[PDB]
Amino acid sequence: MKIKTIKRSADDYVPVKSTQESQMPRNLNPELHPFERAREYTKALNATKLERMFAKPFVGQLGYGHRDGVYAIAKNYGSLNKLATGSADGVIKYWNMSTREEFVSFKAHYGLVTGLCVTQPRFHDKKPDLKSQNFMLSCSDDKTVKLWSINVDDYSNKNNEEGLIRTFDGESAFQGIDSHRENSTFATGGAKIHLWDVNRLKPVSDLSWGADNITSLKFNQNETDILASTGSDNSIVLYDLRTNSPTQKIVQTMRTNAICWNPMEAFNFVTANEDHNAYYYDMRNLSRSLNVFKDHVSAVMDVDFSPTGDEIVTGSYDKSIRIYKTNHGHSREIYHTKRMQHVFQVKYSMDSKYIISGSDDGNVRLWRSKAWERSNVKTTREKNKLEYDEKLKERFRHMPEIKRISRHRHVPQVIKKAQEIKNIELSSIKRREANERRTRKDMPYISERKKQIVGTVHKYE
Amino acid sequence: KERENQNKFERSTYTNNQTKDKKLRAGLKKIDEQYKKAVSSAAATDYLLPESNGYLEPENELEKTFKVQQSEIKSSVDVSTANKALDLSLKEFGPYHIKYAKNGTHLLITGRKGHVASMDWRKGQLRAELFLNETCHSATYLQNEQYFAVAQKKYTFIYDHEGTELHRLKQHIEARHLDFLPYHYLLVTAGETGWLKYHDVSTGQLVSELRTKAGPTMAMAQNPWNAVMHLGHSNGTVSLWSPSMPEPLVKLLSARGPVNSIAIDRSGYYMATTGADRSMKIWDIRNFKQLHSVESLPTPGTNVSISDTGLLALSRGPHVTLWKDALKLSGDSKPCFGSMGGNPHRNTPYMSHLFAGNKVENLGFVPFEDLLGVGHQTGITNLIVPGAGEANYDALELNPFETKKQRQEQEVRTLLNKLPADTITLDPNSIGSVDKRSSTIRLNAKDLDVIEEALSRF
Amino acid sequence: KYQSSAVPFPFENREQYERSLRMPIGQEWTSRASHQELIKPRIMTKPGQVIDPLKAPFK
Amino acid sequence: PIEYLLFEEPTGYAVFKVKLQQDDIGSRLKEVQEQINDFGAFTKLIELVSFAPFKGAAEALENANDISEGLVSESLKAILDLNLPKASSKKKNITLAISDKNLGPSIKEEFPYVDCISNELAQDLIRGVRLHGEKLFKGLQSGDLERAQLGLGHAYSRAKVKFSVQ
Amino acid sequence: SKTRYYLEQCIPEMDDLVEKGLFTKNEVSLIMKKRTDFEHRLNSRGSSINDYIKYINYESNVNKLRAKRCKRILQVKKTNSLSDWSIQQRIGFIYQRGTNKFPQDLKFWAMYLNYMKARGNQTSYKKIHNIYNQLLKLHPTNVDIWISCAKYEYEVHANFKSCRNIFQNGLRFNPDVPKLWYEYVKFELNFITKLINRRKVMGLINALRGDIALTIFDVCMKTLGKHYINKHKGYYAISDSKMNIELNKETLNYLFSESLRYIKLFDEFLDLE
Amino acid sequence: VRKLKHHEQKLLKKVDFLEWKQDQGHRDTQVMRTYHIQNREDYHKYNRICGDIRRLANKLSLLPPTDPFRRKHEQLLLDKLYAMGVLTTKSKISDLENKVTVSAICRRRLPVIMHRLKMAETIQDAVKFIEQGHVRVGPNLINDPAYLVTRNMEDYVTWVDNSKIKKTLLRYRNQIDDFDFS
RNA sequence: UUGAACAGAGAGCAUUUCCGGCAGCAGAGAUUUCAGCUGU
Repeated sequence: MKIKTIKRSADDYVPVKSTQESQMPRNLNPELHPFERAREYTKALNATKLERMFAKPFVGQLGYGHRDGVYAIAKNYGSLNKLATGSADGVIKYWNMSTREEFVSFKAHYGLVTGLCVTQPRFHDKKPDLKSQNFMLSCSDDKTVKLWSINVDDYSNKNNEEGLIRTFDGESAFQGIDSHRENSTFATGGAKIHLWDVNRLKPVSDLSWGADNITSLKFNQNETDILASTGSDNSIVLYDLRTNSPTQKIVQTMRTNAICWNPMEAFNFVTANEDHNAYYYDMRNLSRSLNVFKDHVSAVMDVDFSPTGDEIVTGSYDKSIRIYKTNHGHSREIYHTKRMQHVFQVKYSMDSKYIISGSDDGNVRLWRSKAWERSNVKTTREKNKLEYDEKLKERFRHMPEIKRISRHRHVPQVIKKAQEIKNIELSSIKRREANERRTRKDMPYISERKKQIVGTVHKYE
Repeated sequence: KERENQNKFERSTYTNNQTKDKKLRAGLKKIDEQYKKAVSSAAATDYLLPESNGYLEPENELEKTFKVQQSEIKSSVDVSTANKALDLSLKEFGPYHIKYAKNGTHLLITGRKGHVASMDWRKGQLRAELFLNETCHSATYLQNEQYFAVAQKKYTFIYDHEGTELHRLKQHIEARHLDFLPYHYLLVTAGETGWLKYHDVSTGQLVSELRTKAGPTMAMAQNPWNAVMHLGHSNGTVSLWSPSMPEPLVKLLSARGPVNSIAIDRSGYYMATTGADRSMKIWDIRNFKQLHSVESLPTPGTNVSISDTGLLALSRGPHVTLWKDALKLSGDSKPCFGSMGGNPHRNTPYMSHLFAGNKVENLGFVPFEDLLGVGHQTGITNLIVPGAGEANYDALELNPFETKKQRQEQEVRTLLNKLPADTITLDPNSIGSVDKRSSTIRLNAKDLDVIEEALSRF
Repeated sequence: KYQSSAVPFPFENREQYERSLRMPIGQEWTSRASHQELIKPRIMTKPGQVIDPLKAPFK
Repeated sequence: PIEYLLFEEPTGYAVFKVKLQQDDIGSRLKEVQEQINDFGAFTKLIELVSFAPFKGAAEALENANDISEGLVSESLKAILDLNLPKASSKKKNITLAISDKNLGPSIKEEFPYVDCISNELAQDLIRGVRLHGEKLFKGLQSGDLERAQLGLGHAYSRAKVKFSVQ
Repeated sequence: SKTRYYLEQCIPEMDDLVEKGLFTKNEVSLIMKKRTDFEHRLNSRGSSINDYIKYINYESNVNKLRAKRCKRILQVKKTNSLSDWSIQQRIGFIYQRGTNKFPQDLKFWAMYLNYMKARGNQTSYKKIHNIYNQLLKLHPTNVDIWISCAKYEYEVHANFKSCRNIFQNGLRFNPDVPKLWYEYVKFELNFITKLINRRKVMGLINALRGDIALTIFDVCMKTLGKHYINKHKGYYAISDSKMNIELNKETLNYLFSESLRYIKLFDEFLDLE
Repeated sequence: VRKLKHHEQKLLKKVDFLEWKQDQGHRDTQVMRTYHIQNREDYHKYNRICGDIRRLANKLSLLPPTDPFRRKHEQLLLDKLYAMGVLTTKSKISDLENKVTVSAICRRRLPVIMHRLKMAETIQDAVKFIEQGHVRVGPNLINDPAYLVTRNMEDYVTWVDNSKIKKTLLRYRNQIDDFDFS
């Protein structure tokens, strides 16, 4: 009779030399591993609880802030850690966000500096030294656009006349500014929107639809010759710089405070307006928004895109900011602070990992876009654990017990009470429109994505 | 890609008794591609499996397999396995209930009189020998060799690694059967009272008290698949219980008389119950069919056990008898005792042994080795049963070579991923789904007398 | 409370949704390569360099 | 982008290749500041691609004086020309991380396609490789680095003071 | 763990190697448990280049057994399926892993180069160029690697431009050992001899002189003298004029003995002037 | 069990393998380490007695204050609990919930009165002596430590004669008579 | 902004241009592998 038993042999399972690790034999039988749904449910629940205890999003404020509340912010789209901010008392500052300290400050204007951006100024007589000088220009309500250079310690190649290399001049005030991402060009909105270049001391072209003023401006990031602007007649106007002309405008219900273009989709933009939500619009069809981001409770002051194009940040007049996944339409996250008042400017840093907010008490604050995410480099075991936990929270996302935990935040008292009376108001109007629809004959079902456009020039067929 | 052993690694799903969405269509197509890739690549691991299962095969027609002696096995197999086949002769205290840790490293014996010893049976290291002079009945380890629970005269006690008493449970009034649920951290208790008690060992909190309402609990086993408890009563009734429902999940009519013993396969598919009416019965668990009914055993089967490779060890007093491939659907797998004229379609015993002096108290297979530890009136005996253990364990579920640091970190990690007691259902895959109410289609809010004919108008 | 209330948004019926949930992505239940393919995220950025806007071959 | 790293040391020159950038904006945070103390995570940032050892204590003292007064020596020219790719001088230079802001101009005087960075990111990368030292080099140098440090410090000091044994 | 990744990277070749009916399942499980032993010893702690070398020897032995079994079972010399290159690719990757972990034993680096060269038509000479580039980056001072690199790219490929570049870069790095100088004058004499012999051959069928070797001879004398006067009298010049003239005499003796060896192995090039 | 990390202290706080809620602070363990009780369940067979006397004192409080059955039975209970020395005086029936303790009914045990009247010098050595069989209350030897005494028998706790430790203390004080055989 | 010749990198993308078929023969290195002509 032949016969054979289990010969475990102890050389394959506990190692000979003491310096090396033990063997881990695997056996992928589901008989060996029994509770495959419950075990990863509890791992997804422990991941959501670990996220809710690791959510420490406030990095730090930078510097000492300003004196009179920050109303303009501009990142530069080529360096990771440099940031220009301007306040109401005319002072602008250039910031190193690594050390959280200003390269330089500038008493730029006398009024409010109402816009500022950054440039690589293509002069055709001089050569731009972009490895030691940074350039920011800035418009105010004292009818001036000024262009400044900054001494920057980022390369150590060299070894110098920092401020105010030139002063453009308008006859009326300015209200917004944004620079083209090539070809020495910028545009300033104000009493009317002008286009400029850094060589000529006067506007190249006036590109105004009608005699109604312009409140904001953004250039496109790819297809760089497409401008967009917000006018105080609740209007959003697109301009093209091939045709050197406006292109199409829409009139909404309330006033668009800001625009930002999608850096990864080149025809989509997001508007941030005074009814308390944001609108994701396609340039090729402005007859309908392709999303509405709804969760704010007062007027949305500024919006910005992640450089990955996958989520937006959105600061509003209720003293809180909100981060939104672009495909959802409700807030993924809310950041607030008892010290933060009336966040007027929000940018999304080029790392896609930090969020810069300028409030109006004076302070500019860094936040993490993902609160539970730390910024060290990770060994492969902890990186694998973190993305395993992300995939697991993703596929158990809608279970009631982990949804009530991942959904949870502490919102201030004012925003919570405004939220619940907003809920009972919306439920009341849905009740009344359901009754009215039960009776009356032809009540059209208007979409939420169309419920906020009062009209559109150049009708669609 | 074909993989002749995929259906072990396959995973069942919901069916209704295709789509117009482009994005959802391609998402489901990616999901089906990923499921097929994952099943195939998970099933290709059987090349990487290190060891092979044991066996013994007759190689002749005169050489039957049930008449092969344990001394002949110990001569035919190696010295390490022959030294694992231990035998402790502990005569003065009572019949010894045997228990192994879930990796086969530690042994826990209890005398009927008072003698409880936790030991490393494969080294010569005992780490608790305590003589609790009242009649002990049963014991079990909790999540380790570091804690064990013993069922004493009335109260269940909990002892640490070296034998100091940690807890006296004021509930669990008269236990006779203890079993630990290791993924849920639950000590389950039943006995002479008609009550079933689930006690959380980690928090310390009595999770459930359930009226069996059927008198004292004659047998008790745990489904390793879905952690429901099969209790056998004096009705001939097995009942499947969960700590959520105060009623049994299922009640099966297994035997006549009482139910002497229950064993469940580790796949959670088959259950062997012995009654006191001299009847072994093999049950389908998932579909609740009765597979086999071996009636008229020569004397009532006092124990059953099922190995990790599906052997069936029945014990009828002095005799231990093991059948191979008895837990199958076909009628040619009904366990016989002889083959009447040499029928190949009769499941004769795979091997048998006679403990000629005594009557065996309980049976338990050693987890990852080819041994069957039977505890009897004069102590412990391991039997070399060659087909009777998973040769290829997983070393990150439970490891027979695990060290002190590995024990510490695995204890903290399994404590962290302890499953709640409410997730115990009859099927484990029912905690991701939707309700069996709440309609299966999601809803899109749009869906949310010629004179009397003249006298009509009046 | 361990099973969802209705069918979540992107699916149309619970057969589709449970076909999503039917395979565990764990280390214990897949191979190592399949585990890595199942847990790598969609957006993978580099941790310390600037993300520029997209540029296409002549739009 | 901090693509390459130049570490000068008494046994020779080392060029490292930066695998993963550390965070720029979160560079003052606690986890970023102590990942350069943990070696298991610093080896995710820095990889050694080259090490040119010196010819002896004479060339060691010559290169110690040249590194001290901020000049590119001939062994520096050799190892940088071996290791750094021929980038452009007008568009996207290759980025070398040094620790000496007045050695940088001497590096661009010799290789115009190399822009040199010594700010706080390059400083803590440099002090990470100083903190770990012999572990990064994978066994490829002759001579213990502290013994060569004792010899080079005594030689540098006696040279700088003109110590005569007459 | 990463031994799990590498071990289940090994499975498609034995899928194919069981389908092509040469190995059986019970013997391929034996080669997998040996390979499990080796992969665990490789990527665990306390690892050794002898563990790498024994893994390479085991993989070459199972490759030779696979070739023998293929010729005996299928009676073809390659099945043109996965299982005839996967195992040599595995050996090349074990070599790459070992040289990334312990880049300090030139025995292992040269075993890598020998196996990669002897792999034949299936390898790529730019793949040999890559490991020459990283080996010369790690060991610039070790001079036999420069000689071996230039010898491979002249005595096999006959690439005179790249060979001149290799020798000039090596002489840039260590202009102190005379062995690299002698092998450079040897290469230049071999190149000019092949030039004038192809001239003689094209004449017999159908300006640029040894002055290259004389100019590198001249800079050989100048820089070897400079490096010996800098090597000896090491730290400072604290030595009176007796010791300075003793030093300068000794460097003249050193340099002139090397030129004596230069003429002694210069005479045997008798096909040029 | 591992002195858990911080995200560990927070994620699970009610975990405690050592001390549960129903241990009541391990007062059974603490008082039997104090008064050195040999076996288990003595604490709870005293606690049942404490619960029974507070229950029947409760229902004697329930009955109206005029009937002789009630008043005779509460004075009888108070005199019996004085007579077994559980109390130290015949005071208020409020002491039948303030002053009856499982501690005091352990105070009436035989080793602890032995330590009280300095016959031993520790309660452990008292249990040593009375398991070795040296003492007696009146005529009869006492073998088990569970024999608690009454208020009359704290006077005739004495050793037996031929107890050699009694002989050693007699020859210590050299009053060792040996006509009385000890 | 384009063109030119030059110097290259291994860091991308095609496709039927050949080879990874067989001998005869000489050559190469330490009895195994390596290198080209005339046809299948």
